[PDB]
Amino acid sequence: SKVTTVVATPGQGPDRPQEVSYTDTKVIGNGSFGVVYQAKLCDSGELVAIKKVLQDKRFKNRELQIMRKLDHCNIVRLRYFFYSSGEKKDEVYLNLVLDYVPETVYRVARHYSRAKQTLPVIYVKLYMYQLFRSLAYIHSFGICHRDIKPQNLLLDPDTAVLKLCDFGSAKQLVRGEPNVSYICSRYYRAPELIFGATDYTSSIDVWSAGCVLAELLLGQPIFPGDSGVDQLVEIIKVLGTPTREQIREMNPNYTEFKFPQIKAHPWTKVFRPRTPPEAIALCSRLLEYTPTARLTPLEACAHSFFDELRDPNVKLPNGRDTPALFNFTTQELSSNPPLATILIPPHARI
Amino acid sequence: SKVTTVVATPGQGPDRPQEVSYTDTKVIGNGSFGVVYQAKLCDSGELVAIKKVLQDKRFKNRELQIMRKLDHCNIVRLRYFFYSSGEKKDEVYLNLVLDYVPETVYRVARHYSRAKQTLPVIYVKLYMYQLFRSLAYIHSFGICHRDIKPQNLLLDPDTAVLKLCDFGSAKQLVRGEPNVSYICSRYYRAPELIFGATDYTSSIDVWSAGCVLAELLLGQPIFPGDSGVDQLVEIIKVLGTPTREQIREMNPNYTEFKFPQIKAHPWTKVFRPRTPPEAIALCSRLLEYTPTARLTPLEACAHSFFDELRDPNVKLPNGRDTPALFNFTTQELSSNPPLATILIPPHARI
Ligand SMILES: COCCCNC(=O)c1nc(-c2ccc(S(=O)(=O)N3CCN(C)CC3)cc2)cnc1N
Ligand SMILES: COCCCNC(=O)c1nc(-c2ccc(S(=O)(=O)N3CCN(C)CC3)cc2)cnc1N
Repeated sequence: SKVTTVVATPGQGPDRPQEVSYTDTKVIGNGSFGVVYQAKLCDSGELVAIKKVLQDKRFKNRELQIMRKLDHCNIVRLRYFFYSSGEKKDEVYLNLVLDYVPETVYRVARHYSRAKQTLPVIYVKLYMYQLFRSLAYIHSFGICHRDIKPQNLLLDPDTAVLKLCDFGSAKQLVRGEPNVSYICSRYYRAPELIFGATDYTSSIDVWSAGCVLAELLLGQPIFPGDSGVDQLVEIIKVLGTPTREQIREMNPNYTEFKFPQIKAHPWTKVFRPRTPPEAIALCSRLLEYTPTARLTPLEACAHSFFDELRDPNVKLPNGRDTPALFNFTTQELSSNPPLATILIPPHARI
Repeated sequence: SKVTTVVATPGQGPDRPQEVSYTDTKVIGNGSFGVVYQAKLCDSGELVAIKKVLQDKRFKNRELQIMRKLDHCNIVRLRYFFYSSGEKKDEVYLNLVLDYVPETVYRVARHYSRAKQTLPVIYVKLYMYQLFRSLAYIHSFGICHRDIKPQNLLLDPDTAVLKLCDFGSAKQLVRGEPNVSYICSRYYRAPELIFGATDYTSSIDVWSAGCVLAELLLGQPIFPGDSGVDQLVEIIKVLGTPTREQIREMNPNYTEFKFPQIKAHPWTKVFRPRTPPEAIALCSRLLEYTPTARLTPLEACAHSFFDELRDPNVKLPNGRDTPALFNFTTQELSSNPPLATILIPPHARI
């Protein structure tokens, strides 16, 4: 087959380029970003994904700058990066060589939906916990993903490992600095975003994660609608009408606009009867109008819902051991170091 | 089988309630604020749609107040309205008895898309002209639809009559007064809305109409995306990067955030080679960054693209005559009375 050799800089460590050779190049994605390819490294045989984006000469790429700073088991690793000329002549392309993760939460949730089944609760705990770990990590550097949704949550079906991807919308949120409100995908957008707030915090990712949890429990999105107004009606139907105080906490320019007075629906009636109460309690605490009232990713990791993961006897349906879940760093725990008493169970240290 | 008799007030004219009897009640829609039913009038056999929404004593219904003021051949008519109940007591329901129009532009566009075909250009002219006439009409009263999309454009396949529906998002836009930016459905939202502008005009409906025209020509939406950012990238890919002046016209709180410098793409390369040049020129003039640079609905009606409709020999593929197209009122022409020289062809008014 066709072998491509490049002089690629490693993602982490010293800026010491290396000759990287790859083959079996197939397109696996095409979006607003650019093209995502799958390729096989000639040396190891290891599979990788290559994200190709057109680079302006104007400034450095924000996604690369973010990717270069990250190293977490629940985040797709930037292995290398290199420049090329691909489709258009006289223009540069930045190529991000990333870890290849075979499946998405989106496709898996879709399989179960189609078969009129729900994803077993063990997987809901494994996938959600791992998402909150990745969130605790990026948030500790002040970085907000801004596009949390099932399509951006990659899975290894054999190892039950989840890895966060797509750092195209990611930004370091600095207090007092304004940010675009038009980020985030329909169904997963926090009410502050729907209200066009430019002063939002990293708690927008928490709302999105909460929407993902409720969807895995229901078998469909919790807040659907093709307009902000329809989405808001669906939110109000569950959470009840937001107070004048709750509106101020999201966007204070929408306080004088009247809303339909709907009663605060009991969260227990939202989900099927078999739904564990700790799962319902977790949604309740993540899907809050007041951005500050939402659990943090690290607090979410420590929630009762994830206790089965901390059991020393927990195993995968395939018999294998659970992936890494307790290897927390000082950085990862920085928001609340005492939480490590809950997070790291006695059997963990080895 | 079941016959329902009500004392309904007629939509237009004197407040003279009448006994209205209807049967064969089936649900035809379930949306944001309630249910849409189809029913047969016992005393004509004529089909109607009944929109059932929960009413608050706090305020009069905005949709009802808008509906009562309207009478146009290209707008679904409010025949009657009455009050009743449907849920667990104390709750009052407003019922809007409307004209029943059998098909939607959405379903029809979908048929052609599935058959790998495009809707014949004669229908693109007939449907788009009629939409602009309905827009010229509502806009003449200062009323903005705010949710223009294929699902809200009803059709009679035999008569080629298009009728605008859904006045749930409709509002009278008063200059200086702020309005919610979270109205309008994904794909059809004007860039000012994506940028969270609360100072938008009725030209948002023109952008939406332009998106509908381009979609009927392409066989798919012109600006897709699940996020505002993705939609904006698709807009920039066609229109080129908006200038700081153009950004100011939309939302002057986003003039500081820098955009990807993409060249102004030629509109001719957007559509298939067969596409009429006047259709391309029309999209170009409707899909403009600067809200004031967009054609008005009445100016759009008078565009070269619609000339075939003004031909005295024009007929339907089924042999029938074209529906009413030239019966303009003083109200309808009020924005620019001289346009009637183009709009009313010599053969009309002989
Ligand atoms: C997925 O979202 C794209 C955003 C950036 N992509 C990634 O970070 C990334 N994506 C993938 C990835 C791309 C496509 C899929 S998929 O749609 O499930 N898919 C299964 C395998 N097929 C052969 C191709 C089709 C599954 C994973 C793999 N490694 C990555 N490193
Ligand atoms: C659909 O628009 C939503 C806004 C409220 N609806 C209306 O005002 C309204 N809708 C309809 C209408 C509703 C649904 C359809 S449909 O989905 O194409 N449909 C075709 C006939 N089927 C038997 C049922 C299914 C076709 C027309 C008719 N008259 C109306 N007056």
